[PDB]
Amino acid sequence: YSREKNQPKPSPKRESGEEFRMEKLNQLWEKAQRLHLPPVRLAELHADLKIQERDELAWKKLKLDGLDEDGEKEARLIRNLNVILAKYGLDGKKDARQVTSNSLSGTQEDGLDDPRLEKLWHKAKTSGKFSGEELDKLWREFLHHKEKVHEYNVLLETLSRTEEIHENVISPSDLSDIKGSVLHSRHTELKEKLRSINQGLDRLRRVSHQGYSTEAEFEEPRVIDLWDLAQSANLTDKELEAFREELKHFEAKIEKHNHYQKQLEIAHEKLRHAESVGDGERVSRSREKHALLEGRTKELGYTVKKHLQDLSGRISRARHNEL
Repeated sequence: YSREKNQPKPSPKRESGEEFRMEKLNQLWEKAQRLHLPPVRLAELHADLKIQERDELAWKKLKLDGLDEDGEKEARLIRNLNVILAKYGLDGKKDARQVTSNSLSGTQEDGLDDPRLEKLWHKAKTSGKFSGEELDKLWREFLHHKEKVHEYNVLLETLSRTEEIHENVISPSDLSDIKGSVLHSRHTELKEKLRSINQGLDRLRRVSHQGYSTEAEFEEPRVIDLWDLAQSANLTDKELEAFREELKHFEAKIEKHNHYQKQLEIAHEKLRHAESVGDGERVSRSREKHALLEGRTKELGYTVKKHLQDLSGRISRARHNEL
């Protein structure tokens, strides 16, 4: 006899009401309504709002027809908009975007003149034999640092004056006696990137004084490099084509390993932490692709290793049998 077969199926819904025809009048009205205001204020308010809608509407229309000359119309709608806003306190503060960007330097220093330069250049050139590609690279970043550092500095020092200009000469002021608001973020940013670059160059120094040769046979220290140049190592079409395809597969393999390596670490952290969520949702798939990626990662490394010993003990000489 027991049969609580719930036949009924409750499914009630609410009912909206577009009192206006604009997101503005909507968000606004709804806002005020949520804020709750006196009956007199609501009445006079709602009315005023209506008048505004009539003005803006009639405005856009007249604008399309081309009648707003004195511009007093658009100015009245805008003036009333801000006025009413600032009045009820619905104004607040509008933002302002501004940018000009820049990109032009070139520069061109001598070379090994200032001891600061010859110091490092000779440091590596002698500390080992970093003469040519190693030294060239050092310079790539060394001179690149000189131009980028004094360039950014010139910019920060350029804007710094962009406050006490007078087509004459800046007045006593480390950073133009400002009221703290502008130029602050510009000079700060300049110091952030320039200081960061400064630290970078400092590392370069420690590299030449500490980054001395030690170990390297995974990335592209000398291997992938010797292979890349191998093209100039007096080769032959056949031997080449073979070395080309082989390399492509290699460079592609190692490269991928690197990509999966970084993504693996990032995912690993996000995962390990995702497991602490305390619920279990993406832990499954996460752990899946996680272990998987790790697997292909290790396998890749092993591959690069084998191919490394081979391609290496092979490249050299480079007989006619392709090799």
